[PDB]
Amino acid sequence: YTDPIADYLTRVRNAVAANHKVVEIPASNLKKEITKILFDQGYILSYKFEQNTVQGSIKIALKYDKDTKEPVIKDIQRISKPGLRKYAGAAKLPRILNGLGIAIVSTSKGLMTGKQAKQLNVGGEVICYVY
Amino acid sequence: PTIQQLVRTGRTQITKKSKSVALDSCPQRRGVCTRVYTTTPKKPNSAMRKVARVRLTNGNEVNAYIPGEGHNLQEHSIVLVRGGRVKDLPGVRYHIVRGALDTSGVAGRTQRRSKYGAKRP
RNA sequence: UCGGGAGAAAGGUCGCCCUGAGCAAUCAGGGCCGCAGUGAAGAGGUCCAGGCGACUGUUUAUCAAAAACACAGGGCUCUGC
RNA sequence: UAGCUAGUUGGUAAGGUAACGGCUUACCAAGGCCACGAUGGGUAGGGGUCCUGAGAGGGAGAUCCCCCACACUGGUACUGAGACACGGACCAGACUCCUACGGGAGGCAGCAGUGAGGAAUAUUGGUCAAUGGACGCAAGUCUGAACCAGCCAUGCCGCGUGCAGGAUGACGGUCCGGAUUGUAAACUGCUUUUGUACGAGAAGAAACACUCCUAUAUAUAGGAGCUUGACGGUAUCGUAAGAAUAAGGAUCGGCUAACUCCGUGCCAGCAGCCGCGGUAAUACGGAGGAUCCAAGCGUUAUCCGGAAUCACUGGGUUUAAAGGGUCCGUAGGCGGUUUAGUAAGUCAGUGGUGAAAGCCCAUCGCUCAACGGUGGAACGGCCAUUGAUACUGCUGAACUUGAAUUACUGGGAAGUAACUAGAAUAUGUAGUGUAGCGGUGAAAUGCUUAGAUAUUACAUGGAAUACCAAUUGCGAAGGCAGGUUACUACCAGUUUAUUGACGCUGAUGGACGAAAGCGUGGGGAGCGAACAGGAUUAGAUACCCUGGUAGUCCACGCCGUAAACGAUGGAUACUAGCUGUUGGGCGCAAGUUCAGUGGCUAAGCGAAAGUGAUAAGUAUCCCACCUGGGGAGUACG
RNA sequence: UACGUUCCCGGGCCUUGUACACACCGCCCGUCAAGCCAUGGAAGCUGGGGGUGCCUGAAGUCGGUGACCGCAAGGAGCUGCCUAGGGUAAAACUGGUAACUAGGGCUAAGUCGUAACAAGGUAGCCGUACCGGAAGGUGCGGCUGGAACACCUCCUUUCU
Repeated sequence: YTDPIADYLTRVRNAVAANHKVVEIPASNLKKEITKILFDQGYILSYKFEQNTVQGSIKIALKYDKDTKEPVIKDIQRISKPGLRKYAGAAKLPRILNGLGIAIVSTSKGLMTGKQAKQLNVGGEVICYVY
Repeated sequence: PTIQQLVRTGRTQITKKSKSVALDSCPQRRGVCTRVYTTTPKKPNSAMRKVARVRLTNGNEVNAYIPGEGHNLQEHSIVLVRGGRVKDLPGVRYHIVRGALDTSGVAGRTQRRSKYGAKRP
């Protein structure tokens, strides 16, 4: 591969576009952290860490409304790329969706959100953003 | 395209070639005329436009257009070229200031007096 | 024509004595003499452009050495022993 | 612009300079820089800053401040702490001047000025009264630094050219008596900001030096008056006639705010683009009215924005300009999972710095503003140090999913070399036989009574392989087709076994690369460029007909071009189906799963045509290419 | 007299191709002839800076000699290195100009032909070779970015 994070986001985006229910992505520490952040923020219904593989799987259940489905994930994209890494201290964090979207920022403490890191006054590297 | 390609060779910015080149980037230029004659437009206009071959002080031979009606413009006269081409005569890319050192102004003009060099009656 | 053109063109030292570095040679510093130091003799003048002949070569012994002849190369044609 | 450097690179000893050092010399070695751009050429003083822009950026380096270089053009040294010295010296060169002809004196890139050049930029002014500088104990002297004054609407800011009432008055443009300028005007009351006259009238001045008492110590401190203004009788205030002393420029078809008439009739002319004028012009000239700005208004010249029109923010490559002809691969760019260590990138804190001035914010003084004072922010940057370890980089270890190797089943017009077969065409020999054969839309040229065309048998030679045979298959592409053998290569599936990230892309570069073309030596049946006749046509250097050279073929080579096309670069991962077919596996059949090859179509993309799981769908990495048309794939190297 | 619509002319409908839209009585291409404009080549002519190799080399700092001045120092006088300037030789870069010559853009739309746009009247185009007043023609290979037509000779299977 070239970017497992980009693949992890692309699988979710394609499944949302195709109106699926579950995804069976491969697993890693960074993907597990991103899944935990997304479930805490409320963009996915549930996630299961499936064993019995040399690497392990992540089964994520996508969330839609009970009427007029309107998937809550409208645009999930990357900011840092393996061809251009973009870092920023705790003053240049993005303004994704005018404060209505989340921006995952890998900080020196751990993986946090753009709004959860500005309170701690730590910088880090912006990984991705979700509307 | 690729960030690596841009790092290797960036975007090429062009120079934006100028419009009036044979006047040495000055607002006005003095000159002496050698042949004052008349030419035709391209199409579909039909007229007899008055032009003059002017040799500027920097050694440049240009074709200037005489605005308005009424002038002397003999075979040797000190004129002041300012610039501004016309879309009718192919080659004429300059204008002559009316009211300059030796060129005449206009008589009977009352509306556009700032141009054509006309005093206030 | 990659071989040439080319010794292209255009320049510098050369005598005698001493000292030192040196492989004999030579070199580096000083000093002296004369108008002149490869001091006599022997040893390419050079460049630019055109015609002819690719080139070396041969020719009217005894008025013509050439743009003439020859030349390597190219072609046509004859020849089955 | 692909090589540059010869004291050049390093070292050993001296001479040295304030000081280390090839700075210089003597000796030894051949080093040093270069695609991350040496060298060479063009241009240019650098920065704080100014303009523009939402920002990222872009364009310049006036005036204020800091650094560097220079003083007619060049070189050298002295004095001096400090100079290789603007108003010092010496020498040489070019100008100007004096001369008794022997020889001498000069340098406004200092202020004010002259000539020339240019579209264009000013007084041969006043004072040291403040601040600074040099000398002096001081008084004091000098200061074209500096402070003032004159000229230029050059730019910024502020004010004025009056304020209230007053009818639809003359006069103009326009319509067929009305509307328009228009409370606009005449006229009636009021103010002098400004302008003129007169009377008062500043701050900028704090001090220095000399005589007086105090203390301590030869240092500091207080108080006194005759003191010290170029601006300058300048700013400012008061008094008295008088609306008196003061408004122009551009535009009016659309973009863009504002319309009517008269004159000219493609003329005169207008024009930033579209474009208007050939006799009813809202576009030309004039008149009226209207709009904008305003002591200014327009044009030109140079910049930024609009321009997402070089796009990191923030574009594309099927058909509009754009995928290299295709692979291999160097430098380079990117990196499957887990784990241990460091903390280089990244993040946070502290200290230093990031001059002053300038922009912004806040607050004070000039009657406001411009301007000036104070404060903060900013100066996105750099150095040292202390922490965090989530992500990237480095080191170590582990794993198999990626990748590669091995084993078994197979797969093909996949290559190179050598043999071989038939049909057909051409020619030759022999037999039979007589007047045609061939060709066209019709004819003719052509072969034929020297026996053609036709037929039979044999022989010779060259090229290509009917049926199979096709949206088949293989190859990186070009391309590969009668049959056989030898020497190779590659691919697919699957029970294996094995190594363990060994991967993707890839600028320079290498290899291959249709046909045509070029060189050398053979071969040459058919076809056939050029060419020769016949025919058509007004002409026919063509289409048509009859011949025909190179070529097409073979063995070594050379060039490296195509509509070299899927007009779609290579990888990996996801996202609906239906329907054939090729080679495998599992299947007693149904059918299922990989690897390739076609058609329909959903969502999604696209300007549309269309594409659509073999994407032109959603993402990430790398390479190439595009920036209006022509000139032009042209000129030069 | 009329068998009939295959041809000649005109008109209607459907589909198809188009580079036409004042609409094929359209559009458009090339050579030659006459002017204007800018840019290349060329026998030569004429300059401008900077570099290198030699010769000569003012002043000046620094050395040698110094038989002459001085009591010592030191100096006069010769002389060496360095270096501005001058002369010379061959090249490199670059500017102007030149008899003649090749091609490009416009002008009134002159002369000759009709090459492309419909199946453009011989389908077009690309690479290449030859030829011709010119557009162009032909040979070999490749593409559809071309129109009109556009399903088939064998019917069915045994281990050879």
